[PDB]
Amino acid sequence: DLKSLAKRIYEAYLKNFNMNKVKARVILSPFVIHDMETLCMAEKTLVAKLVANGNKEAEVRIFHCCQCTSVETVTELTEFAKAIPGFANLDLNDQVTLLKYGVYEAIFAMLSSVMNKDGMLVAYGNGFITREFLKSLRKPFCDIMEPKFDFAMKFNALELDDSDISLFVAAIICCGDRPGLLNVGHIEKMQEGIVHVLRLHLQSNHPDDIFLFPKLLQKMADLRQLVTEHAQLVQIIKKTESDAALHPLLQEIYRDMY
Ligand SMILES: CC[C@@H](Cc1ccc(OC)c(CNC(=O)c2ccc3ccc4cccc5ccc2c3c45)c1)C(=O)O
Repeated sequence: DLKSLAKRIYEAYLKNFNMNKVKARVILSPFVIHDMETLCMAEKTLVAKLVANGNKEAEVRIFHCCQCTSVETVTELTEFAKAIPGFANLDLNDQVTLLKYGVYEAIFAMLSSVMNKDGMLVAYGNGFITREFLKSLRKPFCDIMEPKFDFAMKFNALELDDSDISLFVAAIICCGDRPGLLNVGHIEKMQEGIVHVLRLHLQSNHPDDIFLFPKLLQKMADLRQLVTEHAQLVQIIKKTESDAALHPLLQEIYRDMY
């Protein structure tokens, strides 16, 4: 029954997220964006509407694309959350709170799947932007990217697959210590259930690493810190860059988070 639960989560993940580790890897083994010329060419083909004006600064244009991917992932994560035992039975306000505080942690966790030490896939697997090009961007835009790569490199070293990641993301969403929850007790039990499944699955899927579970619990805490830091950086950008507008949805997610 618990082995069945793990599969249900895995199937929901495969059905709700446009990208997964297997697909990402097939592609990585795509138009390359390594400089301004290639960035511009990529934009004209992939996000034509965004460069038809005559346009925002390259850094802001990239920042907008990053935001748009987040908005899309929020929709994917919301639909995914339904296959998690008990989630749909939670109060509507609790579901919203869980999604609000968990989306960015899940985003950076899953972002690792399309990242390697040299760069990352973008625009639904149709592009590959170099890590070095992202580092080249002027401050503070170049500071948004690198920390995510740093986390990704160590996360990817854990060699998790989609069956593991699906449960990890589920566990991230099922967090009882999120601010403003109405029914903390039911959420903690829901959490305990998912974490229990995650533990048994890692034991079965990774007999070679007896520290995998504790390692992942730590990544959960690392993600929370990574997000707090990301939120601060986004705030700095929002105030000091008069041309970088924040998407309304993300603005709502960011509100009173940290
Ligand atoms: C504003 C940051 C964002 C979170 C965030 C932080 C980091 C990060 O990759 C390091 C991504 C995902 N970032 C991306 O997916 C991404 C990056 C850079 C791009 C550069 C050129 C692009 C041209 C055409 C299409 C796309 C689509 C996505 C895309 C690009 C482009 C998202 C948020 O806070 O919502």
